[PDB]
Amino acid sequence: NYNTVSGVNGPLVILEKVKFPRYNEIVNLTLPDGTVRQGQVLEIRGDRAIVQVFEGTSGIDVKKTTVEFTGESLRIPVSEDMLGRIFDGSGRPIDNGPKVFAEDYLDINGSPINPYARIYPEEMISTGVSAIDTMNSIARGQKIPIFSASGLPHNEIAAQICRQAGLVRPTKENFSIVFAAMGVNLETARFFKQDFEENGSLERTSLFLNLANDPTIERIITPRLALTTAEYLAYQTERHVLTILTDMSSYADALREVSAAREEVPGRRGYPGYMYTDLSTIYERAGRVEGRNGSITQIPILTMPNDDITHPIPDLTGYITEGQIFVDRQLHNKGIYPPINVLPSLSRLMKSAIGEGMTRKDHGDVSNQLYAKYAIGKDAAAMKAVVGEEALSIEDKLSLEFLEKFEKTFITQGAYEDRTVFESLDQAWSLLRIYPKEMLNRISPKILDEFYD
Amino acid sequence: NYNTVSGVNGPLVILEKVKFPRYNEIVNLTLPDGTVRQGQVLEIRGDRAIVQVFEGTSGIDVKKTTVEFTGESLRIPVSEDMLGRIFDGSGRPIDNGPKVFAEDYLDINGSPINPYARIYPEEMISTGVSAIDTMNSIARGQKIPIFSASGLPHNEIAAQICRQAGHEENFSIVFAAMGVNLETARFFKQDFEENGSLERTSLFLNLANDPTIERIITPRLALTTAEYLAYQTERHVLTILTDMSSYADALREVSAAREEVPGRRGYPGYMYTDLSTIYERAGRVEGRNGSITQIPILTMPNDDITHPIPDLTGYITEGQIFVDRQLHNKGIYPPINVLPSLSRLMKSAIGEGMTRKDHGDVSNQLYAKYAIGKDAAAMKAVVGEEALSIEDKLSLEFLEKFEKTFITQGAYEDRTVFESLDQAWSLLRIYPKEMLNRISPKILDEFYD
Amino acid sequence: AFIILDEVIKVTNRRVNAIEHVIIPRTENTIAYINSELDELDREEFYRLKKVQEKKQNETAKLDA
Amino acid sequence: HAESEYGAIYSVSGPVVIAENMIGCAMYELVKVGHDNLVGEVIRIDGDKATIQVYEETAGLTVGDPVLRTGKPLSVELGPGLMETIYDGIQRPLKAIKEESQSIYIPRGIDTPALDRTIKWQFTPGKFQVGDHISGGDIYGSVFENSLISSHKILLPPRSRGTITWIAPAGEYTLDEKILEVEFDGKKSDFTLYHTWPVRVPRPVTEKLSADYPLLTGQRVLDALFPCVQGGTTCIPGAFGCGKTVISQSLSKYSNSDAIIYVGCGERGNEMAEVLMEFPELYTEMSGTKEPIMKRTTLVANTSNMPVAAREASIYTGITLAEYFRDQGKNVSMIADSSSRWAEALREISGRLGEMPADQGFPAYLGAKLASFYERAGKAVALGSPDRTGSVSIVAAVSPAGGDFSDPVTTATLGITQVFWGLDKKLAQRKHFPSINTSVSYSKYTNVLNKFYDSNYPEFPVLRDRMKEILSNAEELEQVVQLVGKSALSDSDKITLDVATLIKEDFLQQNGYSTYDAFCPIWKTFDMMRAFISYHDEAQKAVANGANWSKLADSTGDVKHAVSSSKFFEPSRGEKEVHGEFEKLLSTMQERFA
Repeated sequence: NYNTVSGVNGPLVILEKVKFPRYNEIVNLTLPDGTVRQGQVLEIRGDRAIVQVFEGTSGIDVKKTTVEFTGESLRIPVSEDMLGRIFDGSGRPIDNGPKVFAEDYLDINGSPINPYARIYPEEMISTGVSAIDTMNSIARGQKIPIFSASGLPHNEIAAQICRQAGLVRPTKENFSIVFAAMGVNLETARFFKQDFEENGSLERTSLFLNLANDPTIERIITPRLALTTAEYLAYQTERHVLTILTDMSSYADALREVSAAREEVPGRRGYPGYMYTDLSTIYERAGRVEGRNGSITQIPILTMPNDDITHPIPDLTGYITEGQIFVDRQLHNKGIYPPINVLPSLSRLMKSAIGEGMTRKDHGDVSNQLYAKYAIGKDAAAMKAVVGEEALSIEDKLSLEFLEKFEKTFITQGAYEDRTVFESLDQAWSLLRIYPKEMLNRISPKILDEFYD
Repeated sequence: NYNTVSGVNGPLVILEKVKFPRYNEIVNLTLPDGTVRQGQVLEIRGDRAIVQVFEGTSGIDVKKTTVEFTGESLRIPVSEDMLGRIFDGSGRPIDNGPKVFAEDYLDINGSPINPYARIYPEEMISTGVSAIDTMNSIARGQKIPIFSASGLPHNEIAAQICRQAGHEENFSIVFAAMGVNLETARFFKQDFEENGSLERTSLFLNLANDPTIERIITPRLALTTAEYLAYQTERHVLTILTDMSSYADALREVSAAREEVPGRRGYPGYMYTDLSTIYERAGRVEGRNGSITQIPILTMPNDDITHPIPDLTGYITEGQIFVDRQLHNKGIYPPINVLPSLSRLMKSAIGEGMTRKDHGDVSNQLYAKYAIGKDAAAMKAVVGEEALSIEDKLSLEFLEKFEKTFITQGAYEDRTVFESLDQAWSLLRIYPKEMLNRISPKILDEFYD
Repeated sequence: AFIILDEVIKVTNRRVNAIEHVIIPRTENTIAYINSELDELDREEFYRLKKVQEKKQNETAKLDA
Repeated sequence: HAESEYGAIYSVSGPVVIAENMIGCAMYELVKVGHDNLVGEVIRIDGDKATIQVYEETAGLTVGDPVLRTGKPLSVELGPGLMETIYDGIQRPLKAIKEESQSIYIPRGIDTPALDRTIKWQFTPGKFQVGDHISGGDIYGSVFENSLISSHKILLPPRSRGTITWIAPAGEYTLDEKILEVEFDGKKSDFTLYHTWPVRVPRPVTEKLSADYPLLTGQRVLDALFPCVQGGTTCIPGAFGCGKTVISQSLSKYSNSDAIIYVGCGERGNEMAEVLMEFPELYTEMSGTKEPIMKRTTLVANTSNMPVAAREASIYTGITLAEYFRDQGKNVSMIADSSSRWAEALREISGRLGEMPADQGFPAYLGAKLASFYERAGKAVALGSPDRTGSVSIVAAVSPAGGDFSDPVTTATLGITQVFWGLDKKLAQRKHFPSINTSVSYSKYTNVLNKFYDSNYPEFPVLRDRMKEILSNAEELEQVVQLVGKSALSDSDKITLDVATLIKEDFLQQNGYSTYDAFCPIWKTFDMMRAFISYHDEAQKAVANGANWSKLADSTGDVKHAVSSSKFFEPSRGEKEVHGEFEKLLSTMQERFA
């Protein structure tokens, strides 16, 4: 324990008379007021060391402060008792329970899956949503994000997804998920809490809650703890691990804040240059392990700033994660059920859960045909809104009515309403019947004769 | 010589406890692998010195390397036996020939021409292209910049221009490659071989596989070659710098390594004097029958002429040759945009006694017709397909006609000034005689044929 | 003349429709993207200048000792 | 080897580690730092303290950790055994590392050999006689690794020339066993089947040669619009998740080249996992019976969760491997996934180094490295008595921000590229087939590609220029239709629009999941384009006869449906049945005459 400190500038700390410091090492900071704040080591040069304070450097004496260095790297108290119990962003229990007994102490940074040991996404799952089935399939163990906008029903959609996940999946051992929030709103926290309570999955799931009132360091460290927890659940516990993370934008802005506070060289849009790799850290952690049962399925949730799909956040998210589910504000003001844009939203591998032997061979072709009819309907909608209603051909109006029906019926179901995959395929088969016989060029003759009543 | 160094930052090397250092001097260094390289001292401070490596500082041990300084600046061995031969970026022959006998040895930086000893060339050199010799007059002794885009065949246009260039005395061509691609060098070699003027030409080849930091000296070497050709051999010389954007990027890299104050696009602050030094390789002298004219070529970043490189190149040199990507995407021959393109030497090179008295008038009329056609095109885009009544219709028709005929003369075709004048006279027959306000009474009565 | 006036009115309505969701949206989007690019470039230049000033300040602070 | 040249760890920040008390270490030289003996490359030097860049994870390291300099630069092993092997950033086998560590995760400070020293192969002295004078690049023997690619060349080590002294008899041996001994002015030196070559310096060749040999793309748009020959540089810029990895995998699939080099950089692990899983499932149907795509390709893995420098290291290693494959006298290709990740890695490298950034946070040396990597590949005769003509193609995927070409990566790539293939998110979002802008993507090698396509006496240039002109006219017609309307155009314009839709749906659009449209043969695409041009010329001739466009399109439904049915077709046998359909168009014209 070193009581020696030299300088203080902004939200950081620098100490001397120390040696052999470890990168991102756990360090206990005892202030003059008796306040104990946890911190991590930043860099070490010669006999001098520099670290960043999580709780802030506000109200701390230079010569009256003591510091204890563990020397070990970042360590989290992972266990099998975390299920059903809620934890905060700092690791402390938010459930007001007693001391949690750690089964194992492991680095929250997480270990990248070896390429040869990495197994490809397989099987399938039922999300209860038609768009999460027909338009864009969701594999079990794969990783896909969700792009929403501020003011939109992102929390409601996430709640519906989390509630209908394990419910619909059984129609394909219950599915276990993990809830994680970093620097989010108290209202959204209450909504998410009521959502997890209503879903009743809170007993079989774990929760990491980092309030916006709390520091940025804790919020950024919450994702690491959740990653280590999900990893321990998908490896040591050998169970199916679903990853639900929210408010990534706050963590991003906080990351940019930390990058700017250290006067580091910023990347695009004032963000960090390592931001891509920083996101890719927890992005590439998802996948399947050969020889090991269970898998970690990443279902992140982010909000594009000012409803801009061209924002660096969404760009880097797509550059990190493979595939995403976009939520447009255009259909959010329509009053219809949750606004998923079929065009922008896509899955990395939709061909893995398709074909015969899994569900049906009529899935993929119908998806391509429906996407084609929808896109053609959109272009025809633009043309109709441009020139006029009498300036458009028959196929234009047909695809327009087909897309409108697809939005009003197929796209609009409900939050508490979980549509079965069979119901989705049936509704899609009924949706294709609205279009003409020569309308869909992406469909085969056999499937066309089979689906048409 | 010094075997002791202080520290090394990137390509830049810095030594301590050095005596009798020479700023901007040639230095020969022997590395641990037995490899020898050349370098130039950037700066000297106190007992310490800072030098830069042209071939790169990679793969060198500080302990086993020895830096031998001549104590004098860079001196190139200019000779008249370099005709028809070729050299690398370090000066070594790439033609697989032996070492030529040097006639003289002087600085590659060249020497500044006196203000009162300068001469303003009235010389008229036929370009051979209908869109060249007419629009922007090619004059020996002047400086016309060339700006291109990515994936643009500017090398083909430059080669076709060099082939249609070469009144009893021919014009010598000197080329300087800075970070040039292998395919570019191969195509240039193929064109030069197809022309047959390779025997009367010479160049220093610095490829992309070769160091680009040593290519900056290559251009200076070629400049000194042109200066030695003009001030001694007394002959017409034409200098051309390929991929000058790579040279600017290299200079920006050297400036960035020096941790100095960066300018626009990371360019150096003294680059204004540097770029000028690249544009100072042209001009003739009083009493000299020979004429040296530099015709550098660079690629504008992101197809933007608003970039610092193109802006400085355009502001320094007189006139610039711009290449539109759309007209190049049309499939027609070379895509020169007459709007951005201009020539300041087209004044004294026009009129009777040089080409024709109908030259300047038809040029201004061509520019006016092109501009009117452009505005009529924008109007045709904004308004209907009726081509905006009468005037704009004839303007657009004449614009498209001049684009499909006058703009594209073909790469393998060399046309005279009279042929271009007659073709323009036939192309101006579509428009009324009173429709041209840029043509005077004599010019309107010039060709009624 | 009334029929021709009807056709001309149709052309005018078409031009108005083309000046509504077409030209206006394109110009607005282009202006937005250009503004973003210019602001980002200015931010990068200002960042480089701040880094230069920080470098000079660091050098001066190093020489002061 | 008990030389004990050692510096001490001084300053450590992120991936960057500055080590002092070492004057012996050179720049860009391999050195083992830390207590785990992790590999690293020294970048800069200040006084007695040199700044070193670590290519691995610096987590866990502490001050006082020794750093041993090897004294030599970055190098990789060249020879047999590299085929069908997945190597990490350290060029160590991934399967062997996972088996040794007994964990699905990635450890730190592990040391393993590139190839397998316990691996045996049957090597035979390739046409070389004892006593004959040999030099660097000459083949000292041949060994068959697989049933398809046979006689993997053992090349004479660099900087070696002289006469063959003691060459042991042919037979079964390993890569670590010397198969020959040559006497020279450098006295005695042992030569083996495996020769180590520096990754910093590409494998040298004899002389640069003009490439008249076009490389088969397998894709219609790739063969037509922007061509790529053997040794040519074709850029593959695309947005995030735009199908860049899919297009890369397809390119590594349908390639007509000999070998394939696919190096993932900062990409998803699921991509490499799916690639490794679908590798064995795919087998060649050509010569060399019983052979998969895994044995005919090599995979380098740099994970997104892995180090930043690991991507650039794997890129350079893949470049050296492709250079070694090109030195083997065979046409190969290098597949780079998300080179922009390596660019950003260099950005963080120079950024942490304290150097001033230029564009997009990247350094000013980015363009030099890009141009060097572009000029590195090509078609040239390799070293050795054999005098074979080798070829190396460069394929690099770029992931610009927001799909903007204004990004430094796109510009620097397009600058040194003689060919560029753009990826659009417009047709990718509609679940349409492969998306490329016909008004943007272009190739400078298209001329020589047409001259090469003239070998079969097909017309590439005429059909391509006609289709491109019709495409541009269709674009202008689209702008005009969007301006005024579809009733304000003429019969020729409407026919051009119909031909545009037909060329878009029945040609440009091909299902990759299909058992037919997934791969289009040269003769198939040529016949399709020929029938399209014939139908277009016939329609134009019929329109000039005074016939309406609607009436002409009324009886042309059969020929239209027949033209749209040319996507399925069949195998190599029965191709004539397609050609005959052209006649069915001609007769149809007569049917339009009556």
